[PDB]
Amino acid sequence: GKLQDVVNQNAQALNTLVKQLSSNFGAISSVLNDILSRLDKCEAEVQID
Amino acid sequence: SFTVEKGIYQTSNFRVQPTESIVRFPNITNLCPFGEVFNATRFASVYAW
Amino acid sequence: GVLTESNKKFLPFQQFGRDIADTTDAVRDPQTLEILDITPCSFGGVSVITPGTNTSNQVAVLYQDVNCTTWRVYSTGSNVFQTRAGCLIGAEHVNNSYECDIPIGAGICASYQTSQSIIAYTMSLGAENSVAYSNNSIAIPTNFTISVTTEILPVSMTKTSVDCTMYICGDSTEC
Amino acid sequence: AENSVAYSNNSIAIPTNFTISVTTEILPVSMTKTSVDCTMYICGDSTECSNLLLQYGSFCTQLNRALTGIAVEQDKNTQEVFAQVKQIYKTPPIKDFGGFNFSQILPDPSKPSKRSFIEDLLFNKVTLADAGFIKQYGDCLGDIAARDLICAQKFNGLTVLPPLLTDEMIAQYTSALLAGTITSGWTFGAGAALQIPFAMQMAYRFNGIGVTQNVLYENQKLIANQFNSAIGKIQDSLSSTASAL
Amino acid sequence: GKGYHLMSFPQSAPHGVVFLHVTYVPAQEKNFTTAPAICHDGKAHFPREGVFVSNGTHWFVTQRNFYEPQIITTDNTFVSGNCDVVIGIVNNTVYDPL
Ligand SMILES: *[C@@H]1O[C@H](CO)[C@@H](O[C@@H]2O[C@H](CO)[C@@H](O)[C@H](O)[C@H]2NC(C)=O)[C@H](O)[C@H]1NC(C)=O
Ligand SMILES: *[C@@H]1O[C@H](CO)[C@@H](O[C@@H]2O[C@H](CO)[C@@H](O)[C@H](O)[C@H]2NC(C)=O)[C@H](O)[C@H]1NC(C)=O
Ligand SMILES: *[C@@H]1O[C@H](CO)[C@@H](O[C@@H]2O[C@H](CO)[C@@H](O)[C@H](O)[C@H]2NC(C)=O)[C@H](O)[C@H]1NC(C)=O
Ligand SMILES: *[C@@H]1O[C@H](CO)[C@@H](O[C@@H]2O[C@H](CO)[C@@H](O)[C@H](O)[C@H]2NC(C)=O)[C@H](O)[C@H]1NC(C)=O
Ligand SMILES: *[C@@H]1O[C@H](CO)[C@@H](O)[C@H](O)[C@H]1NC(C)=O
Ligand SMILES: *[C@@H]1O[C@H](CO)[C@@H](O)[C@H](O)[C@H]1NC(C)=O
Ligand SMILES: *[C@@H]1O[C@H](CO)[C@@H](O)[C@H](O)[C@H]1NC(C)=O
Ligand SMILES: *[C@@H]1O[C@H](CO)[C@@H](O)[C@H](O)[C@H]1NC(C)=O
Ligand SMILES: *[C@@H]1O[C@H](CO)[C@@H](O)[C@H](O)[C@H]1NC(C)=O
Ligand SMILES: *[C@@H]1O[C@H](CO)[C@@H](O)[C@H](O)[C@H]1NC(C)=O
Ligand SMILES: *[C@@H]1O[C@H](CO)[C@@H](O)[C@H](O)[C@H]1NC(C)=O
Ligand SMILES: *[C@@H]1O[C@H](CO)[C@@H](O)[C@H](O)[C@H]1NC(C)=O
Repeated sequence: GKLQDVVNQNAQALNTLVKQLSSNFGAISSVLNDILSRLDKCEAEVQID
Repeated sequence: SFTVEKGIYQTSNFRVQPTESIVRFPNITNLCPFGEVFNATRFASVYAW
Repeated sequence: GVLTESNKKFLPFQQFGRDIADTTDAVRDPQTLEILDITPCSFGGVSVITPGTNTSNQVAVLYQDVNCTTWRVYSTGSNVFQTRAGCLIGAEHVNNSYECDIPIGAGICASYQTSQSIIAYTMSLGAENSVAYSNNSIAIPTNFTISVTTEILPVSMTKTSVDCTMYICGDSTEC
Repeated sequence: AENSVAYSNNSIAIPTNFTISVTTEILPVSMTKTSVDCTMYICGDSTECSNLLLQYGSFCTQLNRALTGIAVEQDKNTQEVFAQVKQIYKTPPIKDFGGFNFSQILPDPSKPSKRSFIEDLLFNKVTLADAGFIKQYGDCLGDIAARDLICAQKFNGLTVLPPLLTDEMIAQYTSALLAGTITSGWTFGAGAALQIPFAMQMAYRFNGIGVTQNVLYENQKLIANQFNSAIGKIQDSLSSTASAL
Repeated sequence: GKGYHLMSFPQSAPHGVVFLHVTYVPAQEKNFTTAPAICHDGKAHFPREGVFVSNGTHWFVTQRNFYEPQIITTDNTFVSGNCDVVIGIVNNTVYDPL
């Protein structure tokens, strides 16, 4: 189990990194395409920031 | 996950829900001078406001 | 929150008091000129002791920092035992001492044993045996055994690389 | 201090006496196990804030996973340091170790805890922030006048979990280690404990450091007196200063 | 590994290593009565390596970690001083080759 812990920890860290892409972080949406499709270049920059 | 392995897990601290709501405002009943402020026969100049 | 009587003396020009976190502590009641202390009503940690959900659906709740000797507990039920780590509800205390299975804390462990149920007990440090020490007695071995023990050590971990432009801005030129 | 040392190709300095020196070394083993509640810290009691925080559940799971790993690590640290032997040896009722006195570093039966004298001094010389792990809601509600820091921490979701092994139990482990060491030497570590007289054990130890075992026997009383004096010196030192720990 | 270490074998595991520590664990302890030294002709004898034991009547010198008793002999022990200062010394004869 001491080595399976290492393997599982690395895999879980990468999976958590993938999961964390669903946060808005204050933006109107968590998806670049939605922001770029409903907002013009003007405030899409603010949200993408 | 729908499956929990054997062990001890910390959960959210003990929550107590509010049983009732109260509102405490100062004991005053006079209406504000809306008539004297908005229904004024004579407004002042902008330079001497 | 909970409002209680306060011994604080507000100056005539003050209406609120505040923590070092700038959250409101005390308030001068606007109707009757008294100071009321405000406190949160959520307080105290909670832990859930469970065997595997495939093993059983029962759970024992450890309410830290509550004395069970009404209560700030979700449900009392039966088997309410005051451990040193807190108030354990849903586990049957036993006078035996086994090896630790689920460490509750403060020297208390829990296990799932037989009608199956969750039991809580003080762990056993080990077998208690003395040695016949004397000023003129020595124990010498007359035989031996060759024991092969296994020791596992991690040496490395997965080498990872990350592309910013493709994680943050996946296929977006403006991004 | 500058100290030139005389050197020659046909001169050697040989010791003609010795001192038995008892030194103290202090090592941290664990730190406080701590748990954090995002909801109760970030979003005190507002439901709107918790609803907004719902999308950072992955971040909070990461935080609490790291803290749980730290807590398990602390428990493992204490267990590996102190649970070297799973045989709880107890000292014999008669204390005849060839003039060596172990009263200060052995359990005191006339105390609620089985800590030794030195252990009592050590536990008195460190002021724990918590000094317990039961802080009831009534107590924190009844000391609003006093700005207690533990209550302020706990009203923001920051709790300190109790260690798995209590101080009495770690004291039991240490007492077992002392009993095994003085009654059997190093054998109790390398399998079953083998009894040996303490004078003969110390003779083995002296033979280990490259001096013949006789010199202990021709100086057993002097060596015992030196050991007792050094133990007393340690006892006095720990009871005077505060920077030792 | 526990016990006195004899020798270790390495093995590879994914992201790690496994050591098979072969060690020597003493097995069957037996009680004996012992003394730090023995007075022979007013002079004390101490083992050069070993320890004095006795099965009740006779006194032998045996190695530390294995019961291999040997007759007390001048080549098994060494002499240093008279036999009064030593605490716990006993009386016995020290054989000599002849
Ligand atoms: C020392 O221990 C070993 C085993 O731990 C003993 O060897 C065994 O002796 C019995 C006697 O018939 C045999 O049946 C076993 O097959 C032996 N086991 C092995 C692995 O060989 C040995 O006899 C003991 N020696 C002494 C002096 O006690
Ligand atoms: C080695 O040093 C010790 C002191 O640490 C000597 O022991 C002292 O000897 C004098 C002789 O008068 C006594 O007054 C002291 O009471 C002794 N002190 C202790 C703690 O025993 C010892 O004599 C020295 N050894 C030799 C061979 O000189
Ligand atoms: C070992 O050192 C102690 C110093 O405290 C000697 O004195 C005893 O100390 C204990 C403390 O645990 C007391 O309970 C006793 O009343 C003390 N007895 C005396 C005569 O002072 C102690 O005597 C020393 N050990 C031996 C065998 O002498
Ligand atoms: C070893 O042999 C000597 C022989 O002299 C013993 O010395 C005598 O012991 C008795 C009893 O203590 C005394 O009454 C005599 O005065 C001693 N005579 C001499 C010359 O010393 C010695 O006691 C024996 N050792 C042991 C442990 O019994
Ligand atoms: C009216 O105001 C006064 C002082 O502000 C207060 O004492 C009194 O309680 C108030 N009346 C009622 C019915 O609360
Ligand atoms: C303000 O003036 C108009 C016209 O006289 C009147 O109808 C109205 O009631 C007045 N409102 C207030 C608040 O005085
Ligand atoms: C749970 O127990 C069942 C047997 O009752 C077994 O089939 C299953 O593999 C177990 N699952 C886990 C995660 O242990
Ligand atoms: C509160 O908990 C402590 C923990 O031992 C206990 O000693 C005490 O008795 C409890 N309070 C009361 C009134 O029993
Ligand atoms: C456990 O031991 C205590 C003290 O002897 C006793 O009061 C209690 O009845 C025992 N309980 C059980 C289930 O044995
Ligand atoms: C040695 O003596 C003690 C006390 O008589 C006894 O308990 C122990 O079993 C003896 N050792 C062996 C190997 O029999
Ligand atoms: C002790 O060992 C010797 C030689 O092996 C033997 O002659 C003697 O009978 C033994 N005595 C006892 C009490 O075992
Ligand atoms: C060893 O202990 C016994 C009883 O405690 C005693 O009679 C004997 O004199 C002691 N032997 C030595 C060398 O002190």
